[PDB]
Amino acid sequence: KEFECGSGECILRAYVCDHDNDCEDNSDERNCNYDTCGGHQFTCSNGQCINQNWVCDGDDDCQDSGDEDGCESNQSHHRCYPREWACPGSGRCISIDKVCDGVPDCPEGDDENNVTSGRTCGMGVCSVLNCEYQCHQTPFGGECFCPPGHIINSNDSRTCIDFDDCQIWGICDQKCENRQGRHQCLCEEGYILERGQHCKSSDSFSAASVIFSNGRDLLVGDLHGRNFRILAESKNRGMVMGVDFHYQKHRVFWTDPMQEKVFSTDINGLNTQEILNVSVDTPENLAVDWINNKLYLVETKVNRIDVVNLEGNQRVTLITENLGHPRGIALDPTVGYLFFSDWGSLSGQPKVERAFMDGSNRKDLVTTKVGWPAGITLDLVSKRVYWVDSRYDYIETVTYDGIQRKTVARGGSLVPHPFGISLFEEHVFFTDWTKMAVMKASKFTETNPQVYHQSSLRPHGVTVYHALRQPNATNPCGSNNGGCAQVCVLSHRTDNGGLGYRCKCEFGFELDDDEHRCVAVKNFLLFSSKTAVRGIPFTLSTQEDVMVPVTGSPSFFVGIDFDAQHSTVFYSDLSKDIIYKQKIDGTGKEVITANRLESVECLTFDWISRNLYWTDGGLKSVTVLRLADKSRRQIISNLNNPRSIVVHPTAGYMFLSDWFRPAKIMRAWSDGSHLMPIVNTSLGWPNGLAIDWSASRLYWVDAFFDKIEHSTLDGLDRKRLGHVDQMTHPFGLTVFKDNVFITDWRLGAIIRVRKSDGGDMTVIRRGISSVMHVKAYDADLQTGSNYCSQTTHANGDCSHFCFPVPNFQRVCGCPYGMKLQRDQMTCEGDPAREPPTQQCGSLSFPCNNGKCVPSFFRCDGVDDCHDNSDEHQCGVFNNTCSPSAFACVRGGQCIPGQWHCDRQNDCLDGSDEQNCPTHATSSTCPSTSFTCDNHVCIPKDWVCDTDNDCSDGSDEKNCQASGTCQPTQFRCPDHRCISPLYVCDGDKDCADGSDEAGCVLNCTSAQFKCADGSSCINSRYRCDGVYDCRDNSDEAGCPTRPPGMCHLDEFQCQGDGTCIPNTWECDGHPDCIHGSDEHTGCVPKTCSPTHFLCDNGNCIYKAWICDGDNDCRDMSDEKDCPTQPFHCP
Amino acid sequence: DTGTRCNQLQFTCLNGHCINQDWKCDNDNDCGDGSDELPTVCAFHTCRSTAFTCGNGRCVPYHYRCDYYNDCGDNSDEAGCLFRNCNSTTEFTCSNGRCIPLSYVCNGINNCHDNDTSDEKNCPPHTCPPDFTKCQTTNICVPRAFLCDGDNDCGDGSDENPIYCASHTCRSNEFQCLSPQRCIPSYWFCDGEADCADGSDEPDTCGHSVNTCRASQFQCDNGRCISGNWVCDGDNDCGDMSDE
Amino acid sequence: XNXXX
Ligand SMILES: *[C@@H]1O[C@H](CO)[C@@H](O[C@@H]2O[C@H](CO)[C@@H](O[C@@H]3O[C@H](CO)[C@@H](O)[C@H](O)[C@@H]3O)[C@H](O)[C@H]2NC(C)=O)[C@H](O)[C@H]1NC(C)=O
Ligand SMILES: *[C@@H]1O[C@H](CO)[C@@H](O)[C@H](O)[C@H]1NC(C)=O
Ligand SMILES: *[C@@H]1O[C@H](CO)[C@@H](O)[C@H](O)[C@H]1NC(C)=O
Ligand SMILES: *[C@@H]1O[C@H](CO)[C@@H](O)[C@H](O)[C@H]1NC(C)=O
Ligand SMILES: *[C@@H]1O[C@H](CO)[C@@H](O)[C@H](O)[C@H]1NC(C)=O
Ligand SMILES: *[C@@H]1O[C@H](CO)[C@@H](O)[C@H](O)[C@H]1NC(C)=O
Ligand SMILES: *[C@H]1O[C@H](CO)[C@H](O)[C@H](O)[C@H]1NC(C)=O
Ligand SMILES: *[C@H]1O[C@H](CO)[C@H](O)[C@H](O)[C@H]1NC(C)=O
Ligand SMILES: *[C@H]1O[C@H](CO)[C@H](O)[C@H](O)[C@H]1NC(C)=O
Ligand SMILES: *[C@H]1O[C@H](CO)[C@H](O)[C@H](O)[C@H]1NC(C)=O
Ligand SMILES: *[C@H]1O[C@H](CO)[C@H](O)[C@H](O)[C@H]1NC(C)=O
Ligand SMILES: *[C@H]1O[C@H](CO)[C@H](O)[C@H](O)[C@H]1NC(C)=O
Ligand SMILES: *[C@H]1O[C@H](CO)[C@H](O)[C@H](O)[C@H]1NC(C)=O
Ligand SMILES: [Ca+2]
Ligand SMILES: [Ca+2]
Ligand SMILES: [Ca+2]
Ligand SMILES: [Ca+2]
Ligand SMILES: [Ca+2]
Ligand SMILES: [Ca+2]
Ligand SMILES: [Ca+2]
Ligand SMILES: [Ca+2]
Ligand SMILES: [Ca+2]
Ligand SMILES: [Ca+2]
Ligand SMILES: [Ca+2]
Ligand SMILES: [Ca+2]
Ligand SMILES: [Ca+2]
Ligand SMILES: [Ca+2]
Ligand SMILES: [Ca+2]
Ligand SMILES: [Ca+2]
Ligand SMILES: [Ca+2]
Ligand SMILES: [Ca+2]
Repeated sequence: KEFECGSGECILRAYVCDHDNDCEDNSDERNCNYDTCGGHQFTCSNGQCINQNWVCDGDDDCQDSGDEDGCESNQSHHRCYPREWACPGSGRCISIDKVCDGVPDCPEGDDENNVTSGRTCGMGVCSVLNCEYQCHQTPFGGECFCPPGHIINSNDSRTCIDFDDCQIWGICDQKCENRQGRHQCLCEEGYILERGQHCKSSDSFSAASVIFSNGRDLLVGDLHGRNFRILAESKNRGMVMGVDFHYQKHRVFWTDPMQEKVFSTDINGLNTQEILNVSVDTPENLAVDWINNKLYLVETKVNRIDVVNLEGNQRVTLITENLGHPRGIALDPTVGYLFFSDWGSLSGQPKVERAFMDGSNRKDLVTTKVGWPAGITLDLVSKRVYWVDSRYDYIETVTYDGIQRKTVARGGSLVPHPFGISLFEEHVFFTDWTKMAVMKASKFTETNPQVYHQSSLRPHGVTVYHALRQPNATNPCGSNNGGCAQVCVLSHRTDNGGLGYRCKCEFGFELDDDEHRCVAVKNFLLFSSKTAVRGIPFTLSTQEDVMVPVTGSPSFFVGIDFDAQHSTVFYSDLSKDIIYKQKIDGTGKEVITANRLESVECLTFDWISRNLYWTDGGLKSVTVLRLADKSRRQIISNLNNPRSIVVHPTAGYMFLSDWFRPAKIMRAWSDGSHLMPIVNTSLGWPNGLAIDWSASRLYWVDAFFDKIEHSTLDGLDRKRLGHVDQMTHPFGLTVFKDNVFITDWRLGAIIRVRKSDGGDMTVIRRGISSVMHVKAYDADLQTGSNYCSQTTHANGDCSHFCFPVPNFQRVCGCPYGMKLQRDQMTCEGDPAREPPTQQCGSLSFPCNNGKCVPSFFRCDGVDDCHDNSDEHQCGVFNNTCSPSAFACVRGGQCIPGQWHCDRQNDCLDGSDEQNCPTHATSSTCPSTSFTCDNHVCIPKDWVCDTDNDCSDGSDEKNCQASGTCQPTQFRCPDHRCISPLYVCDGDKDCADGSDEAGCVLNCTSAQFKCADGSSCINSRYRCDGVYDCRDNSDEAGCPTRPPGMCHLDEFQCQGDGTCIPNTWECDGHPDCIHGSDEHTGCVPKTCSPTHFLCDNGNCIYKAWICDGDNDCRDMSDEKDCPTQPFHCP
Repeated sequence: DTGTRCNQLQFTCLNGHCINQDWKCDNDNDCGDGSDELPTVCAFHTCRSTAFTCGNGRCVPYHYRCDYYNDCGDNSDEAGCLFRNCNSTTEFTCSNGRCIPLSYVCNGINNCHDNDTSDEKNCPPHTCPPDFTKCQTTNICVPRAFLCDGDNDCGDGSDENPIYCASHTCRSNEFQCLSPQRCIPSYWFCDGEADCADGSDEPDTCGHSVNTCRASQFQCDNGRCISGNWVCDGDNDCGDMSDE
Repeated sequence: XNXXX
C-alpha cells in the first residue's frame, strides 16, 4: 500500500528514503535503511547512491550538484583563491604578491604597468578602502586581502568572511582538515609530516628508487639522479617498453615489444625468467596486483587486456570490447578498481575508462578534451588518477569518480609528448618522447620541468620502486582460491554480494551454471583475419574471446578448421605458406605441412577418418593429407580458381567452388573421383560454402549477385535467401543452429542472419581488418562413425588412406608414388609411374623444415625458413654469407646488411659498429626543408609542432612559448604551431578544435558530399550499397531496377526473372535456368586455321595443343590427345 | 543359347540366368550351380573398391567384417577383429567371440551360430512332439516344413538330410515338391496355395483330372479341393463358389 | 576482383 505522507498524498513506497522530499514533510527520510552503495554507484552529498554513468553527464542528479563539481578544466578561473588575484585580461589566477612586482607575469601583462590602456602601477584608492588586514595596489585599483581562513568579500571589497582554505588545490600533501585552528594538514600512517605542509615517507621503509626504461634497457636510480645503474639490458635487439614492480616479492617486470616477450627479475639484477611469449606480440604497458599476486597486461596487435599470474600461467582475458588503441593501465587493489586509457576506440571517441578489477562495470571516466591519453597512475592515499596526453599535451588529474578535473601542466613547451607517468610523495615522474628525458614535476601545479635523466632514445614507462607505493590490504581470494575452480580475480570490494571477487575460467573452459566450476567449452564462433585467428562466443553479451588469439610477426591467415577431439585448431598462413596446428589454450604449435604450398585458400577436416583437405590457388588443385601419417596426394588437379572446400564425412561427399568465368560448384566422393558439377547456372564468384548438419543442406554465397543460396547435396531444390542490406562482397559463411554467420569484405565485418529467410542482419563484429573466413566450432558436430572408424577395425582396414563414399561404404587410397595392391586394400611401391622427387629443386636451399627458399637467402641474417635452418652455422670457410649481409670478422657469425653501422652492436666481436664512416659529406637537404642534427630532412612546417620528427629532437629544441611561429603555420591557443595541412581536416588537432572551427566542406569535384554536410566521401562509394554517410544520403536517389524488369544493360532470364549482364548474353554458356541467354538468335564464334578454340575457352595457337598446359582452361586440348612421347630423350 | 541376352550389369550364368555382378565370386552359389564361383572366373577378377577381399580372393560386402558370421570362408572377415569384453556373469562367450545372456543357451536354436554350435550343446527337458522334430543331438525342435527341403535349418540336425528323405522322398505321411526339394504334409497338398515353387503341390490335375482331387475331397470348378464338411457351409472353401 | 591477396 502507498505511504500516507503528512500532506495526505498516497505516496508509492519506492521513494522511501530515496534522498528526495516526495512531499512537504520529508517523513520518508525520517529513518533510512540505505547501504554503503555499490562500486558501480556514486555517493552524493546527502548519502544518495546514484548510477556511476550519471556522474558528469551534464545533469545535476544530486542535490547541490555534487555529481558535477567542475568536470571541465581550464575554466575562466573566476573566484580565485584567497592570497591569489585574477588577471583581468587573461583570466589567470596568480599570487597576490606578484602584482606590480616588476614582472609581467600574466601573458597580457595584467599584473604590471602599461600606459596604452591607463593601467600603470600607481596607488589610488587603498587609503580610503582601509582593508581590515592589508590593502595592496594593483594596476586596476586598490584591493584587500585577509589572513588564512577567510575570503575577501566582493560585496564591499572591505570585509572578509570565513572560508575553508583547506579546499584549495595544493594546500597540503595528502588529506587536510579544518577541525581546530582553521586549516590543519595531516599525513597518512606510514608517512611523517615535514616542513609543516609536506608528507614524507618514514625511514622505516627503506629508501625509494625509480625504475624507468632508457628506451633500449631498463634502468634504476635514486630519487635525485646521482647514480644510475643498468638493472637489465635487452638482448636480441629488444627494447624495454613497460615497467612494473612487486615490492614484497622483490620483483621487477617489463615488456619487450620488439622481442614480443615479457620478463621478470629481482632488483639485484639476477634470476631472470621469460614469463610470456605466446600471442603477446606488442605489449604496451603493465600493472601488477600486489594484493592477489597477479599481472595485468595490455596487448595491441589484438586489442585486449589480460591477467596472468606472476609465473605466467592461467592466462584469462578480461576486456576485449571496443578498445581500439589501449595504451595505459593502473590498479588500486585496495579499493578494487582498474583504470585504463585508449587514444581511440573502434568508434571515433578517445576516452579514459574505469572498471572493476575484473572488467564488468566499465565506465567512461573522462571523455571531453581528451586527445591521446598515453599513461595512467594513481595517488593511492588521495584517491586520484593522473594521466597524460600526447596531442593536447597536458597532464591532468581527476578523482576516482572523475569529478574534480585539474591540470598540473599544460603547453607544448613544457610537456610536448608524454608517454609514461608515476608519482611519489610530492612529485610526479613522467617521460617524454620529444624532450627525450624522464621529467620530475610537482603533483599540484607545475610551470617548469626538470630533466631527471636525459636519454638519447625515446623513454618509456616509469614507476617508483617503494613500499608505500603498494599499501597493504587483505586478500579476499587468500584462501581456497575463493572457491573458484581455476582462477580467482578480484572485483570491486562491494561486488559479488560483498565477497569482492569473481571466478573466471582459463581459455579452454568456461564457467558452470552454478558458478565456481569450469567445464570445457562446447562451441564458439571461430574467425580468421590478416592479423589474428580468434574465437568468440555466439552469445553477443559475452564479447570476450575464448581462445588465445593466434598471431605472427608476418601473418595473413586465410583458411581455418578445428579438431574437437584434441581441442586443436588448424590454420593456414598466406605469408609463411605453412599450415599449423594449435590448441585452444595456445600450447603445441606444430607445422602440419610446409612443402609445396602456393596459396592455400581453405581447409576442412574429415574428422572421422582424420584427413585434412586444402585448396591451392597457385597449383590449381586440392590436396588431402592424413594426420596419423603424413600421407598426401592431389586428388583433384586442374581447377581454375578454386576456393572454400567442405567435406561431409558421413555422406562421403566433398564440395568445392570455382569462381572462374564459367563459375560452378562441384561435388565428388571423398576419394576425389566422380567430380561433377551440381550448380553452374546463375553463379558469380561463389566464395563461401557450408553444410547445414541439421538438415544436410548445402549453403553458398555469391559476390557478383551478392546473394545467399542453399540446396540439397545433389543440387536439387535451389532456393535463395532474402535480401541482406549492406551485403556487397561476402567471402566466408557458416551455419549454426538457426543463424547464418557471414564474413564480408566491403564492411570488413561479421554479420548474422536467420537461416530460414533473409532475417534480421545483426552485426557481431566490425572493423576487424581484412577478415577472411569463419567456422562454427562445436564439440558435438564433430562426432559420429562410419566404416573408416569402426571398433574391431583399424582405420577401415586400409593401409594409409581410407575415404568415405556415398551410401555408407569405404574406399581406400594411398599417397603419391604408391599404387593400390591387387587386393584393393594395401599399397605397393610405384616408382615407374610416380617416381620420387626431392623436397624442392635446384636454385633453392631445402630447409630442414618442409619449406625451401632461394639459395640467395641462405646465410643472410634473416630467418626465412621459419625454423632457422637457412642461418645454421654460417661464416665457415665454405658456407659463406650472402653479399647482402655483413659478416663479422671472426667467429662464423653474420648479420643483415642494414644492421651494419646502425648504432647498435650486433656482431659478437663488436665489428658491427667499428670504423664506421660517421661523418657526412658537404651535402644539405633541399632549401625549402629543414636539416636536423643527424641530417634528417623534414618539411619546415613540422618544426616546433610538439611531435618529434627528426627522431633526435632537433626540430623541437629552442621551442619557447614566446607566441611566435612560422608564417605558414597555424597557431593554436597556447598549445602549438600546426602545419597548414592539418587545419580544416575534420579532426581537432588543437586543444580546443580551433583548427577545425568554421571551415567549409569543399569536396574536390571527385567526392560525393553527404546531404547534411557532415563529410565528403569518395565517388566510388556513391550508391554501392553501403551507407558511407551519417545521414544515409550516400544511398539515396540511386538508380533502381524497374519493377519486375531488369536494368538497361542486364539481360533477363525468361525462366525465373533474374538478371544477368549483357556481356553474358550469347556467350556460349547457358547462364539462365533454362538457357534463355543462349537462344538461337546468335552464332558461335570461329577461329583462324593457325589457332584452335575449345568448348568455352578463348582461342589459342594450334602449336600448343596436347602440350600439357591448360591453355583453354577447359582441358579439352589435352584430353582429345594424350599422344605420349613414350621414347627416350 | 535360348534367344535372350542379359543386361550389361548382370553376370550371365552358364545355366542362362542373369545375376548382378556384385554377386560374382562372393563365396555364394547365386546362379544355382556354382558357375559364378568357378576358379576359372575368380582367378581373373578383383573385388570392387567398396568391398572387402577375403584371403582366398572372394569378395564380401564390408559390413560382413567382424559380424559374428564367418562368410569369407577362411574366417578372414573375422580374423584380426578386436571384440569387446564379454560379461561372464551376464553373457556366455560363444566360440566365435559372441556373447549373449545364458537364457538363450539350450533354448532351441544355435544363437551363437558358431561352427561347433557351442551354444546348442542342447540341454533341454526333451520329449519334443513328433511334429516339432528333434534334429538329432543338435536338438532343434522345429516344424517339419523345414526338413527334406534342401536348405539348412538345423545345422547338422535332421533338416533336409536324406536320412528320412530316403524312405518315401520325405516322411511316410508327407509329399515332396521334386523341384526345388521341399516337403509338405497331406493337408497342405492341394490346399489351394502353391507351396512348391514348381506348382507340384497344386498340379495341373489334382487327382486323375483337373478337379478330381481325392476320394474324400469335393471337386471345385477352378480345380481346388475341399473336405466333405466344407461343402455348402456358408464360407469360401473352393474359392470360386463351387461349394456355395 | 575476388583476389585474396
Ligand atoms: C606491508 O606488510 C608487510 C608485511 O610483511 C610489511 O613488511 C614488514 O614490515 C615490518 C615493519 O616495517 C618489517 O620489520 C622491520 O624489518 C626491518 C628490515 O628487515 C628490520 O631491520 C626491523 O628490525 C623490523 O623487523 C618487516 O621486515 C617487513 N617484512 C617483510 C616480509 O617485508 C610492510 O612494511 C607493510 N607495508 C606497508 C606500506 O604497510
Ligand atoms: C553579499 O551580498 C549578497 C546579496 O546581498 C548576500 O546574499 C551575501 O550573503 C553577502 N555575502 C557577504 C559575505 O557579505
Ligand atoms: C616460450 O616460453 C616457454 C616457457 O617459458 C619456453 O619453454 C619456450 O622455449 C619459449 N619459446 C616458445 C616460443 O615457445
Ligand atoms: C573550393 O573548391 C572550388 C572548386 O569547386 C575551388 O575553385 C575553390 O578555390 C575552393 N575554395 C573555396 C573555399 O571556394
Ligand atoms: C555385468 O552386467 C551387470 C548388469 O547389471 C553389471 O551390473 C555388471 O557390472 C557387469 N559386470 C561387469 C564386471 O562389468
Ligand atoms: C570349426 O572351427 C574350429 C576352430 O577354428 C576348427 O578347428 C574346425 O576345423 C572348424 N570346423 C569346421 C567344419 O569349420
Ligand atoms: C557496502 O558495505 C557495507 C558494509 O560492509 C555492506 O557490505 C553493503 O552491502 C555494501 N554495499 C553494497 C552495495 O554491497
Ligand atoms: C659462399 O658460400 C655461400 C653458401 O651459401 C654462397 O654460395 C656464397 O655465394 C659463397 N660466396 C660467394 C662469393 O659466392
Ligand atoms: C644543399 O643541398 C640541397 C639539396 O639536397 C640544396 O641544393 C641546397 O641548396 C644545398 N645547400 C648548400 C648550402 O649546399
Ligand atoms: C613571431 O615573432 C618573432 C619575434 O618578433 C618573429 O617576428 C617571427 O618572425 C614571428 N613569426 C610569425 C609567423 O609571427
Ligand atoms: C527503381 O525503384 C525505386 C524504388 O525502389 C523507384 O521506383 C525508382 O523510380 C525506380 N527507378 C526507375 C528508373 O524506374
Ligand atoms: C570463323 O568463321 C566464321 C564463319 O563460320 C566467320 O567467317 C568468322 O569471321 C571466322 N572468324 C575467324 C577468326 O576465323
Ligand atoms: C579388378 O576388378 C574391379 C571390378 O571389376 C575393377 O575392374 C578393377 O579395376 C580391377 N583391377 C585391375 C587391376 O584391373
Ligand atoms: Ca524520499
Ligand atoms: Ca551530472
Ligand atoms: Ca607584477
Ligand atoms: Ca558485390
Ligand atoms: Ca636467410
Ligand atoms: Ca648493428
Ligand atoms: Ca616536429
Ligand atoms: Ca604533442
Ligand atoms: Ca585538424
Ligand atoms: Ca555507399
Ligand atoms: Ca550466357
Ligand atoms: Ca594444350
Ligand atoms: Ca556368387
Ligand atoms: Ca562375416
Ligand atoms: Ca541357443
Ligand atoms: Ca532344412
Ligand atoms: Ca499346397
Ligand atoms: Ca464351403
